[PDB]
Amino acid sequence: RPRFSFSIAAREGKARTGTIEMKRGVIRTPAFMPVGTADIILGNTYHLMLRPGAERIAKLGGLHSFMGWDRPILTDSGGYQVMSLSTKQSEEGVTFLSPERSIEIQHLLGSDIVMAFDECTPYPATPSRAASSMERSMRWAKRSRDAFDSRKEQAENAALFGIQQGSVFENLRQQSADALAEIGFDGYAVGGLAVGEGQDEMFRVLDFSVPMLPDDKPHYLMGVGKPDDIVGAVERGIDMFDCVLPTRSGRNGQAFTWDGPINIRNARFSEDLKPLDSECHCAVCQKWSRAYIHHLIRAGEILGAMLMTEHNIAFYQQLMQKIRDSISEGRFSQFAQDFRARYF
Amino acid sequence: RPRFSFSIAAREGKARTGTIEMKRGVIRTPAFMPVGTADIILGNTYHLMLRPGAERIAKLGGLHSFMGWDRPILTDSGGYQVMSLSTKQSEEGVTFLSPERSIEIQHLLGSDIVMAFDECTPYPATPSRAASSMERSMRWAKRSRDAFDSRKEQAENAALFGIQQGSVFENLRQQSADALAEIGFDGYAVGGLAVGEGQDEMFRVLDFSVPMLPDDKPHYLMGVGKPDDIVGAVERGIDMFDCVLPTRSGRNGQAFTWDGPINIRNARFSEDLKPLDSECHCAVCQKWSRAYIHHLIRAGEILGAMLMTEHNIAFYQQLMQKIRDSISEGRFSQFAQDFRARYF
Ligand SMILES: Nc1nc2c(CCNCC3CCCCC3)c3[nH]c(NCCc4ccccc4)nc3cc2c(=O)[nH]1
Ligand SMILES: Nc1nc2c(CCNCC3CCCCC3)c3[nH]c(NCCc4ccccc4)nc3cc2c(=O)[nH]1
Ligand SMILES: [Zn+2]
Ligand SMILES: [Zn+2]
Repeated sequence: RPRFSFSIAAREGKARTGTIEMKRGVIRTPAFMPVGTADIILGNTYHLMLRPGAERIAKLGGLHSFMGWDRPILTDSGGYQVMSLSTKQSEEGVTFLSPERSIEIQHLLGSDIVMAFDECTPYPATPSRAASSMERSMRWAKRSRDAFDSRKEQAENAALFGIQQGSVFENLRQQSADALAEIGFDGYAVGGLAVGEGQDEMFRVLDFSVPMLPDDKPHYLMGVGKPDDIVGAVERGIDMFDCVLPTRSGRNGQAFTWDGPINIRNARFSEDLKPLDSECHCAVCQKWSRAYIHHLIRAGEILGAMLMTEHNIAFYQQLMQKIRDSISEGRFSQFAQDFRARYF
Repeated sequence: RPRFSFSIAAREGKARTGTIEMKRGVIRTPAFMPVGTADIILGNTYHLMLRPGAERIAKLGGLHSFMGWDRPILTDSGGYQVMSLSTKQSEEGVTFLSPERSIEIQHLLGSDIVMAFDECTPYPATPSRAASSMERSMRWAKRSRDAFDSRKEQAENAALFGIQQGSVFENLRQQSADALAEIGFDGYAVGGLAVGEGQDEMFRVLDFSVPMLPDDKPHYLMGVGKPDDIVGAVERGIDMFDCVLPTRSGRNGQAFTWDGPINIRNARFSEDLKPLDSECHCAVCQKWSRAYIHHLIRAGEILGAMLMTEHNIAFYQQLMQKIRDSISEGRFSQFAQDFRARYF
């Protein structure tokens, strides 16, 4: 396969479905990208750079070998997580990480899809602040680009995505898209959302923001989201998603179903013999009832949380497959409406 | 198959290997019986009788259906766990559970191998106290027997095991064996060990205690134990084991290997690319290194503990298979010696 190729096989309104081809494999879009601790998984740049360290992961053969995953891997650039989990900023980078070091770390980890090093602007932000932040991220984008291109193994085998900022402002989203397109990336992420703004506002921003990106490249919405977030985002032309929700939910007793999320610890499930979800083809739903998973989690059994997690991961992939088929078949708008009618 | 049949296919010194046949399946001996939350798994009588309650498990179709396990299930009688996790005693039973109620609960859960309701005498115990306790357990054994026989579905489809007490005293172990044999059970457990006495003392007690049980019935050593405990116990004529160690170890960072247990969190494993154990055929060892499992557990990832747990469960079953084959082949005493040389 090539280093990177994106082909759109079908469209419905703003929604698209197709494929990304890379040397380690094909990614069907729209795609959900789960954390690896699916066609592609997410590595944890921030964590790995601290434990065991990027150099050590390299010494150990790279993330593919480390995690026993030979398919594509995406890494974020780390600053999001530094700012929210670690901080002193400068034009150079963040002390607590610069574009160049971020790209180097992602190279050492060996990821296939590399994210430029950006600043996820805080919400809410004034126009001036949003602009200043966005402008810095675009200088950091060019630095990221240059750093990525300077490493031949990286430039020839991986792909680099640019990240749009601009907060909730249309003119800044536009300038950002402009700067990113001028530099040129393999793909474009919509950053700076899922920062506290709420779904209506996120959708409003996506309505004008996603058409500003190159149509012939994938669009990645970072950190999004609930099942209903994803459907609405795909309606607005997003192709790729990542979110910790399915795995965090699963650790905390929450399961996603076609009828909405459920809290399995609640006593109403203690004698419920139906599977987690009635339609779900996942292994968990093939074998065990809500009553047993309830039992395990209430008892503090690690098995219960693992079963919940597997189910949620599978639910998310089933959702994306249903989105892909419906777009392909020209019935995505009906699916969306049917989905929401039942989910809510 | 029949309700219950035990056949010994080969012997080596005191050690035996063979099979238990029951309606839900065959159990190869010597057998390790893991907790189900293998040819047979253990249900958790004490927990289940409290949550969701035995009657409710019955309403839900019995433990086989609840846990999605159609093979034999063993249940303990609950008093061990009441005394150590819950208490007022009487000849009637324990307030915090009597022989009759214990047997009823085990019936409601639908287990295939039912344990009589006994008292695991505390360690250390004086001869007088050990005797008084043992004598009560033997009256409770007869009550258990009668209760089990009174329920036709139980008496025709399940099996009942008697439990020897007597602490560390030979004469009391003998009287206990005598009373149990007089009542008559499908199998005989050696109770009242793994109570703080240490391996040398446990082996010393097994040396005289196991030959006192009927040779033509299975011998179950309750709550035992580490890999080296099991090998020594099989040397002394034990056929069945249960122990929380593999699952608790796995939750706490400890893995069993042919070279002894290891604490995977230790920094020495952070760059160790060997699997958990080099010989282990388990799925975990087929795919992931010590370095990654180290990483997961240090990060608090539930996946790491699940992988450790699966490995330990598999290690234990590999141990039992190696014990069975060597006894069958007449080389168990060499295996034992080779095992200990490397394990320690
Ligand atoms: N460069 C960059 N990253 C962002 C991220 C991280 C995406 N997930 C990375 C992934 C790497 C592996 C470890 C896990 C994270 C975001 N996450 C969110 N929302 C989360 C909101 C949320 C939703 C559910 C639960 C918690 C938080 N907004 C984000 C905006 C940006 C952004 O502008 N730039
Ligand atoms: N009737 C009865 N039960 C006993 C038990 C419970 C066996 N495991 C049940 C199983 C049911 C499902 C939940 C888990 C337990 C014992 N466990 C131990 N040693 C444990 C010593 C130990 C070893 C490693 C870790 C913790 C404790 N000695 C025991 C003696 C007796 C006894 O005389 N009578
Ligand atoms: Zn499922
Ligand atoms: Zn293994």
